[PDB]
Amino acid sequence: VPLDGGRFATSDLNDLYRRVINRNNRLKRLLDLAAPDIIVRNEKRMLQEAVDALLDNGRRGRAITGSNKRPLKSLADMIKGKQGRFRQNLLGKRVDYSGRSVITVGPYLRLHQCGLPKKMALELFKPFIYGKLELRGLATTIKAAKKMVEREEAVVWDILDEVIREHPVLLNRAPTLHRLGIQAFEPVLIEGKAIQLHPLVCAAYNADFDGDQMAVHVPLTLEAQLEARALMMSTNNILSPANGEPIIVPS
Amino acid sequence: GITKASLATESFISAASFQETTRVLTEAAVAGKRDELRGLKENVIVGRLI
Amino acid sequence: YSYTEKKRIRKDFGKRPQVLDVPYLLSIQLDSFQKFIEQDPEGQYGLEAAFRSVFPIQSYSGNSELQYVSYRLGEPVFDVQECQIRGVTYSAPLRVKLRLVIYEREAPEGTVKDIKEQEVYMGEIPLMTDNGTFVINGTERVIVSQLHRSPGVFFDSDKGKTHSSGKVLYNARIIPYRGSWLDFEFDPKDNLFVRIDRRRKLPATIILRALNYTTEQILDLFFEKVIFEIRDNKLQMELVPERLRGETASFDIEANGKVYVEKGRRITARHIRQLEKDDVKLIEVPVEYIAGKVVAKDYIDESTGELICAANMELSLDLLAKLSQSGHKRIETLFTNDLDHGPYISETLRVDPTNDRLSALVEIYRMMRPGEPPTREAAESLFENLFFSEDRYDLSAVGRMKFNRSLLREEIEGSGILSKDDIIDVMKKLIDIRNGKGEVDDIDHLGNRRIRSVGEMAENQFRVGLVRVERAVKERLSLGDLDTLMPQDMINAKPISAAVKEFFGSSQLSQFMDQNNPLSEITHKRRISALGPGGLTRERAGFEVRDVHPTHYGRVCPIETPEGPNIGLINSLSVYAQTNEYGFLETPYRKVTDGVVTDEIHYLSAIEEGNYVIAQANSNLDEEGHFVEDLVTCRSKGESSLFSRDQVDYMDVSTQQVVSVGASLIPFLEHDDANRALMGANMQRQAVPTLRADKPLVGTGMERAVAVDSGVTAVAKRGGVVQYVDASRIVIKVNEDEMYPGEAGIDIYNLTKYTRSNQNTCINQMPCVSLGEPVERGDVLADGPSTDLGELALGQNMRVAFMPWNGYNFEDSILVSERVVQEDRFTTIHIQELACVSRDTKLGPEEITADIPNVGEAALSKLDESGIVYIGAEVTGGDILVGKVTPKGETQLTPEEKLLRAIFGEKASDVKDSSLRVPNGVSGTVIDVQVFTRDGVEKDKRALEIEEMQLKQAKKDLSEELQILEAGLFSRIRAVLVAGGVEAEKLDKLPRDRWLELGLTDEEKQNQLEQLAEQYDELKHEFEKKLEAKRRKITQGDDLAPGVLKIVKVYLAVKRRIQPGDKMAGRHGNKGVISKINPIEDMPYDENGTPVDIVLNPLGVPSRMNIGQILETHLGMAAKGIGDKINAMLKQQQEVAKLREFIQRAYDLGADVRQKVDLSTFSDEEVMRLAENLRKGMPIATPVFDGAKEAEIKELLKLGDLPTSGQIRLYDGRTGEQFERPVTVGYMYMLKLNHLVDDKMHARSTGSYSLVTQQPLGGKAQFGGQRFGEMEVWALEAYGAAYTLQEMLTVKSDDVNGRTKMYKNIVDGNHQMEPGMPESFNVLLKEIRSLGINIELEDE
Amino acid sequence: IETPITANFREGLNVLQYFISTHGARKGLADTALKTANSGYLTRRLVDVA
Amino acid sequence: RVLDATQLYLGEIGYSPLLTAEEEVYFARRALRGDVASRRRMIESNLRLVVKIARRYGNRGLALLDLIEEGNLGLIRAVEKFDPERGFRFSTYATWWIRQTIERAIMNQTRTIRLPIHIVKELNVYLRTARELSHKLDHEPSAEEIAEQLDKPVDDVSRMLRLNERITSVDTPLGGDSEKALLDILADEKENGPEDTTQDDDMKQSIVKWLFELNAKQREVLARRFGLLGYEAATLEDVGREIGLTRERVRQIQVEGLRRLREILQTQGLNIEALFL
DNA sequence: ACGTATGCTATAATGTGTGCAGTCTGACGCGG
DNA sequence: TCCGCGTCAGACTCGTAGGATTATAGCATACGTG
Ligand SMILES: [Mg+2]
Ligand SMILES: [Mg+2]
Repeated sequence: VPLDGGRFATSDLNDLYRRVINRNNRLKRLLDLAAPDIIVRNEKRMLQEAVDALLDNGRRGRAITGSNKRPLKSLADMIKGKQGRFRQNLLGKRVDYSGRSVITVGPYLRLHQCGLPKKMALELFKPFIYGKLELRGLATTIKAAKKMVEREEAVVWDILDEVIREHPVLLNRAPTLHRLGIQAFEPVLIEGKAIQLHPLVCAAYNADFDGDQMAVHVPLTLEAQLEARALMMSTNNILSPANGEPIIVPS
Repeated sequence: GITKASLATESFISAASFQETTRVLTEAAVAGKRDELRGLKENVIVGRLI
Repeated sequence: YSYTEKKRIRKDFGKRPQVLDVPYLLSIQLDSFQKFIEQDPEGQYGLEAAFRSVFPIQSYSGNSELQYVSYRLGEPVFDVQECQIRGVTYSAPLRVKLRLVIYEREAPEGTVKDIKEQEVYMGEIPLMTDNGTFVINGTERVIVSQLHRSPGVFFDSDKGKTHSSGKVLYNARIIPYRGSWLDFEFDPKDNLFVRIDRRRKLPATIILRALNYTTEQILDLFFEKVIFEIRDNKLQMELVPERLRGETASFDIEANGKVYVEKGRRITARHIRQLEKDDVKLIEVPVEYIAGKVVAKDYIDESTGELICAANMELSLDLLAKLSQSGHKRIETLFTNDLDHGPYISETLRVDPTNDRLSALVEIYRMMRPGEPPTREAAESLFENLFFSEDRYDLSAVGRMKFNRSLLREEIEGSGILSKDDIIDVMKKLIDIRNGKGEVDDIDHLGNRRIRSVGEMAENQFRVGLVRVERAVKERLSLGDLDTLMPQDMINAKPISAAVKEFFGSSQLSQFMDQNNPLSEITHKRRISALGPGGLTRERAGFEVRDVHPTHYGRVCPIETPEGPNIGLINSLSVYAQTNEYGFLETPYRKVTDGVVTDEIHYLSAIEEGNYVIAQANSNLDEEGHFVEDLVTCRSKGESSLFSRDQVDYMDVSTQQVVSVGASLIPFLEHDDANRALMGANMQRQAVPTLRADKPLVGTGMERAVAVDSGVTAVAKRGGVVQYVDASRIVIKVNEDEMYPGEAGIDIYNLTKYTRSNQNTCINQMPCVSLGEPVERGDVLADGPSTDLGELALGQNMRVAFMPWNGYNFEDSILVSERVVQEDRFTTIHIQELACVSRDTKLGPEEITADIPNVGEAALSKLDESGIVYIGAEVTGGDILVGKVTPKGETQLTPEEKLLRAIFGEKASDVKDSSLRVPNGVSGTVIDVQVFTRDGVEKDKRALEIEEMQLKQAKKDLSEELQILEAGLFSRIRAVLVAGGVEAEKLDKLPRDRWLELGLTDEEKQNQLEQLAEQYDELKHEFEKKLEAKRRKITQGDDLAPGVLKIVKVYLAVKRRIQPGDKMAGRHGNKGVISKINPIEDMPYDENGTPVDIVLNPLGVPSRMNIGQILETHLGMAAKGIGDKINAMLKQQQEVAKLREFIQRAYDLGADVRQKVDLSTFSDEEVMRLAENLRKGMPIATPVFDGAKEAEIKELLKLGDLPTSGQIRLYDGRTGEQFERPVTVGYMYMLKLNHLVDDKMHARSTGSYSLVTQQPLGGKAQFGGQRFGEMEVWALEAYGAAYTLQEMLTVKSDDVNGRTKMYKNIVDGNHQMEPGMPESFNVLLKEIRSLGINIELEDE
Repeated sequence: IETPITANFREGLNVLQYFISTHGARKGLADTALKTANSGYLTRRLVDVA
Repeated sequence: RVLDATQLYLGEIGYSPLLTAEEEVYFARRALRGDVASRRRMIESNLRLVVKIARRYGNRGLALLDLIEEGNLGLIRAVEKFDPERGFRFSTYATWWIRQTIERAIMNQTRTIRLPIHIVKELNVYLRTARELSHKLDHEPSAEEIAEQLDKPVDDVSRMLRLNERITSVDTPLGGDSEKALLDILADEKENGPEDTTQDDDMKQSIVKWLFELNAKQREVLARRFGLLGYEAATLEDVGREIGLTRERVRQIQVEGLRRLREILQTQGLNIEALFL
């Protein structure tokens, strides 16, 4: 595929493929010439080197290095280990309806509450604004609703405020050690780019207000809203599963 | 052992997703094994109901 | 004391007078690169070395050859100013003179046949600034000094390769600067092996055979000898009394007359002196004793001529009797010992399957080139090429130096190649260590870790350019015609240029300078790393490397290193630390002569530190004499204990040499845990400079040193009176004494005005001097972005109070007043720089006009006709900075769009839209715009308006240069003319253009008038070509990337203020997020009324153990108490005498204050300008370890009429009622870290998608969703929440059906699960099929 | 270390007392970064089998 | 023993004929007349000559083993067409072939984007002209400075330099820190997110409701012209093929359908609202 | 005609090598 | 059957930043489609 800068970019497979096809076609040419066997031998050794380098480069011998003196990424490599498809592009995923930001204290909040910035929840609940807008008849279409949101007009804040009520949000902190590494709350819109978290559940995350960031996630489906309120709500999660002991505790 | 008990489950998808992925697949290919899915890793991969 | 110091003096609580003044902190970077360009005449260094090393190059035949003559650096094509802006390397032309000499073939060597000689260019080398930076493609970049294992020899031992045996196997290894590796290693059976390049393992006698050594010579070299004489019938043996030591008498040991030891008895030290004093030489022995002993030299039968027994063969009874009757009654056996002189080479030869020299060169050749049939020359050439050719091998100076002093040698300086002696000497010391004497070196000792700065590395990379040219020269010389071919036709300039830019770009050490703070610049140039090429790796890195080593003392800082996996490897250099001439580090030390602590200093190497005993700086001197105390706490041999006076040989110079720059700025570091001290010094580097530079009330003294040496300020080259002050520039008139007699003598300093940083922050230089002020040489004239009267100003100090507040300071969370936000004191400036590129697509060229399709008149209001926003125009996210349009091709207007473009109309032109618009969210003021155009397509009208200014501004700027330079030049002539022909007004009648017409008598001053007259003309002619260079480079079409036609760079200026989410900290690692900006109504306040600025949590202190912050607070309060008293007297408008008494009483308080500043010396006017700067608070210096103690702080608090405690009676602002008990209040110098929330917070619903994985992208940079990793997944599995997970596997990520379908369902209100199956798995199916594996989805 | 730290945070360490404090400080923080991988890797190992 | 494909082949050539002047002629004379064994020998013999040549043609496109294989093909074409009757040596004639076949095969399999010989051939002269200039100008030559010495077009020089611009692989780590490659950044061009997918779906369903709100003869003529309901996007004059068979009345009725529809967008709440879009 | 490809040059030349060489505990698999 | 030396499998989890190569000759008829 071509870059924005008029450059192109290719995967290392294409390069490894050209090594296989060239040598294979050169063998067809040498079998046409009935060349001496000593040469045919080299061609067959080469062909195998290229095929083995295509399946799993760094294995049989030296992995065929390319332009930046680094080894060409082969097929097996994209199925192999952390950097493979499994662990990196399948079991772990970047996810929509997700935002992260510096967290700060919320000593006014109750246990089932958490501060969520307005401009964060704005972008997060974008399809829920367009939906409640067509209902009231303020938007006739969705690109109309898109511009209503963009202009950040006054009456759009009140609609956003409407959908968010009685709607849980998931708050995650890295690293996710135990299940309590995510808990659900009822978002409270606050003017400011900081998330405000409940002091008592800080223990579960191990979340220190010294520059911590927490990922937000919006449960879309009604089942996810029920799951978040039933299982993942902060009030329904008190005691640790490890020990029958309260992890929710002042400090 | 843990490392071995993970690679022992009939699910080869669960085994390759773990480690030794080069070996798991080759042993599973030669055996011609078919995984009928029971574990979580197996259904989270395919993006189905856990 | 100086003028700029007279304006504001810092009270110093030091009691250890500085015998050594802090050096220039940017010593390494500048001195290193200076060596590289330095054309040394003989002592080759840098380029001169690179040429003499490779050159002269001669053809493969050897009839023609190229010889290096001399090289030179031309002045830069584009200077720093220009280079930073255009975007190309700040480099200098390399012109090297080459000489092509050709010989006669059948004739001997007709050297004089055609000595062609010419000058040739090859590559342009990035120069270094005066800041120690390299401008690469318009980026000031820094190359970090490397730390690597020193070449020479090194003895190690894996304390248990096979824990099976658990035997400590000892090994040696010869490390060259260039060449192959040479290792020697033992094995479970103590057989010496050699592994060149750590390849195959070969017996260690095979390399000796290759050096022409017979079995006999080998043995004769390592082992001693045991003589056996067969006299008449009794077998006899020579005994050195010191041999049968710690062994057992296997036989009855009896001499000329006495039986000493009995059979089966241990021979003690008594029995050894018994024999040694009796002077025993010969002993009669049994023949059963030799059975086991190894014969040394060969023994041929004198009679027959055959070998009775070869060298190195275990003797027996029958072999000995065969030798006695052959006619040898003088056999010499080897001295085999299992306790001391060990038999290793002996047992090794029994494994060694080689024979002679020529056969030893075979297995050496069969190791490195296996499969090629060996010849006499191929085997010899290889081995001779390895460690014995001037080409392949080079230990270097350091290599041979360390190699020699490792073998306790005779020479410091010797040969670059390994000699036979060297090899065997190395095998010998390996065997010494194996025996018992000799200690292995450790790699963690800095005596083995050498430092390699940029200049040496630039030299190395410059060699590969020459090596890659060597190839093209030789091949073209031999086959090419001799005469016709010129030397530059055979040279190529690209392989050198490419190999050097490879270093100045791709290398791990060449990285973008982190310049978001003067401290960041100076500590990042003083960074030293072990990583990148020829070093270590996080994957390879151990622990003992990282660990602080007692060699670091005075050389490297124990508390300066990232807390990330690159923790122990990266390290800043110590304050007074410097590089050894060879490579190692060295630290200053006060020599003690005959007890007397002499002021003479000696920089002791890492090696010689261990030798002498070194007293600590805590030790007390007797005011010119010796240590006051008899016992002195000192340290040596890497340990610490008390010693007597005469035993002390050296002493630590200052008390700050242990630490780095980063750590020398932390006050009361002595009262801080190293864990929090490290984080504190690490965050002090991240301190974004504020709007108004506020000086630190609680400093160390190092403040000024940093600000000045960083090269961010503008300091005076020559002292005198500031003829002119300006925001843009400074003009200073030089005094007669300093001013040169030739030139005029008026220095010019055009101060760098507001422009961008590498971290997108403000860079300004404001004048810190008044119009017409007398300034001394080396005084700070303009302050930098984070400096104040020359002293460093990283963050701001403020009244702080430690106490909880309704949990708004929960876990280190910060509660800051609105009053801080009102003063806009914590308002950092972010100078963003956008760019608009006109490219050449396949469809056609792009241009830059105001004509943009689908736009409001509102968007094109701030633009001009050319299509560029006005200078000074406020902009916001959505507004367009620069109008751009690209070609629109075969575009399928969908039926619904063809109808919509036909209804409302606006048939958009066949030119696409891609105008550069302010990024959604940013808003500031355009301060300037720069236009770069290829030399070609005609220009925008705004690009012409900007050319108008550059030109007419340069014409004015140069007019001003020649004008004030004229005035300063005639100012001299006017003074010269009075000396001789004294006439005042009559001379000043006619204009000044007819002054060179007037002269003087035959005198030195007549020659002076001629100098100034023809130098005035020299400037008059110089002014034209100075104008030419400016005019052309403005008319010049700046060369751009292929495809690009022209570019427009825009400069914005946003003013972000502090808000919840912003991260701030002290310098004691006390971190924290601002949680709430409390109303001024709600802020606590003292009985007197003034409120607190920040309210910190007291619990972020015991756990942390960083009590330095509390001392910072207490002193800051005392310091302010004094400023509050001075502020009151200056408001009351009292008196000069009253201020003098109080301020003199303030400066003199400490026990033995280092600075003794008398104010009787200060004039009345000088006192009031001082007091006026002291009113904000008397700035105090607390040296790192020689800082102030409670006795001094509490005494200062009594001067300020502050409480001894430091706790004040506080009242809650919300209420008005007092808090139940006192709280610590004072001024803590806190900082505003770069981690601001506006650059942190992010949100996404639906946006871009990945290319193959088809899941969303990553980061706010690309607008990507947060990653939900497998750990995040298992959490939902644990809860049981199955849809919440499946929702985050499919619709929120890949599932292409799901994501769009779900979107439509949410806007419908029906939040319904609609899965399908992520793409990333459908990829995995085909990926396994592409690997030749049948993976199909078997159905129900 | 055979020689511990004698001083406290109030009294102030001398130059070495701090040099000695470093040895323990860096190694304690080295095992915060590097040793965590063994314990975090255990979490991974345990999970797969369970 | 030996398990490197390089050293194995390099071994087998090391045990193959090294021919003299009259020997080359003896085999070559029979090789042209087809002796079979003869053509095999001269080839087997001069594999050693191919390796010495590919020792200076490395590090340019393919590996040393890839240069030998294509260098062997040059020796074979040299054997197909050598003149033994001529007194001139073979080693001389074969070198011209082995140098050509290598250069040519590197020109194709070096660049990912197959650059034909013609655009490449020219590019080299532009680059080798840059050498001469660079040494005497001591300044890397511009697109103009190269155009001034050849007296050739500016865009030609520039477009030929554009094709020289090399590639960065998608799988390449980023800033000496393999945290993420370019694939984990570079966006997908084809598929725009749900927002853009539902835009067209919602906008085009709104039109289905607007076409049923207009007249039957107005939504017939308007739809089938733009190709909304019909099969082919016709013009004012081409709508006559169906039933309209008019030029004036088709244009009045097209615009009459659009005027009533513009008031349907002003009342629903678009018009100027959906004009910016 | 235009773009791409195919071809030949006749001194003699005939065996390669280039480049990082402090990971580490734990576990088998081929010879010896 | 057992013991030394080789390959091979892991090594926590999330955030942010930024941009550059050498050269394939040189010229004349062969092969593919408006
Ligand atoms: Mg934290
Ligand atoms: Mg913390």
